[PDB]
Amino acid sequence: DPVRQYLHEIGQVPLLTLEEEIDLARKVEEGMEAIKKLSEATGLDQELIREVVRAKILGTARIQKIPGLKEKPDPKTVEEVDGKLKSLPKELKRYLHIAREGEAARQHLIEANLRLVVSIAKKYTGRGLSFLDLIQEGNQGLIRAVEKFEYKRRFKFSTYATWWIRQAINRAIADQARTIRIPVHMVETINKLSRTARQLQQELGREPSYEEIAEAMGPGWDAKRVEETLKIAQEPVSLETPIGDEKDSFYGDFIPDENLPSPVEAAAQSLLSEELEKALSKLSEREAMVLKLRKGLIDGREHTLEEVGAYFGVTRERIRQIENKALRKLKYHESRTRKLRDFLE
Amino acid sequence: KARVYPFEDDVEVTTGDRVAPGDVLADGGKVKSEIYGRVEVDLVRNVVRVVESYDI
DNA sequence: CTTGACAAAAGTGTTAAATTGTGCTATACT
Repeated sequence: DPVRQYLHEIGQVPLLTLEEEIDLARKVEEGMEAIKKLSEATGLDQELIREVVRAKILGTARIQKIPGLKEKPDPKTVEEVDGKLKSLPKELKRYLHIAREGEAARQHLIEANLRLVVSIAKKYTGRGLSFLDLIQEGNQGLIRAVEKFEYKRRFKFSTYATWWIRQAINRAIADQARTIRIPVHMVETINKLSRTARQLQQELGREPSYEEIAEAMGPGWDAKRVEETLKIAQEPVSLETPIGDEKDSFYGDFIPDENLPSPVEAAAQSLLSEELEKALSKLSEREAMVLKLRKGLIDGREHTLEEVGAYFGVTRERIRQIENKALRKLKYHESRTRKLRDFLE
Repeated sequence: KARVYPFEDDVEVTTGDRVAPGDVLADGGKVKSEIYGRVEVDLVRNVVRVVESYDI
């Protein structure tokens, strides 16, 4: 059981007393301001030196080689900035150390409040997303809450954290739970719809109609709109969904293929092309060529008027008269043979 | 569990890396760690701590 | 086979509406 594993793993790392909390926050902010001061030192960006320090902290070679096969070279752009930051006087140096310690503090803080996140994610199940996924989204929301936190406001970090964890988990339901992608706006919309529907179903004693629920939704809401949003809200169906009491049948294998031509269809198209080819041959050579230039029987494209006139060297009007005439001659011979009178669907 | 090494002038080593007995600690070769272990540079006490562990 | 005159159809470039993606909130809460 993975849940047991992770829960025990975070059960290992203890909580944090107010002293520890405030001290860690302090050390973090000191670290960041140290990074900024180092940005005024060597003249490089904050996140640059930050990610370098991380690369010296949360693992040696493992931060670089696998966030995908290509990021920032190990011996080259990492180590040269490292050595460049190495070559500074005493104050900037002590600030380097301070920065590193800040990073570590950030990590620990993150852990205790991972326990917190686990509580919050424990609140949110039923999703359309699994428990551990909830935990992890909440954990990212936790790293996020840690980054922007300010201890000077003298508030317990737990509250600020909770808000961020919650919003992160909601970002999960919005971005995940449904097989098809439904963006945030209509997710919230659907939620409001269902909520209100529940409310007036409680009131009226029965399910509503699109009209009354639309009116209960306020302005801009009609029957068609709630019907449409409800049409989007519905989920796909599993192809493996069992049909009947039989164990030999699925739902998906009862689905026909209209994308693929049936033998009768291929034969139909064949006979059409052939019979049309033979019914074409009784025309004059030029008019037939013109026709099959118009139809796409040559390159598949449609050569207009002027194009045909350009290829045969004549005017476009002549081409027009030509094709009309062809059409009527085919009218005669087809009025006779009745071979092509079909294919009329 | 550790061995303490107070310094004076800056430091060569940084928090978290690896040192072997005889390797150079702070003050330009003034103090060396005689023991295998991870090294932590402490600002407040102005000291270099070597906690014995193997880099494994 | 030809030409010129015309509108309907299909194009082409700037704008408005709605659409979607991203971030944020501080009693405390593990």
